[PDB]
Amino acid sequence: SSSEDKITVHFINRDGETLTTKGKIGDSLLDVVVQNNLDIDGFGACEGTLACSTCHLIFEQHIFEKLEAITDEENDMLDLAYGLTDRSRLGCQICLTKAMDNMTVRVP
Ligand code: FES
Repeated sequence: SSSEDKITVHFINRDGETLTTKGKIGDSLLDVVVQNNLDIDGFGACEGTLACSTCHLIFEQHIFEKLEAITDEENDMLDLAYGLTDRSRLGCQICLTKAMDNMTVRVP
């Protein structure tokens, strides 16, 4: 008698594993991971304020193209990203969307 929302998010460890964490259209990257005890030692640190450059993640196909755009500043911080794929960018921002229902990501 109020409301309820929660999506599913998957994170492929840099080792090749796969973590499962449910977000919630409106949440905020990092928080979810941090909420999962961040099982990806290396993820963002600065909270996503652009002062760590230890973030950057890979988005699932058809997902990255859905994700919102980014500025030039963040674009720079998205450079540090390793093996910048065709769907890799700096995360720890924006909020989950219905287009993220079971969104899979990878940790390069
Ligand atoms: S969390 Fe430090 S820039 Fe993304």
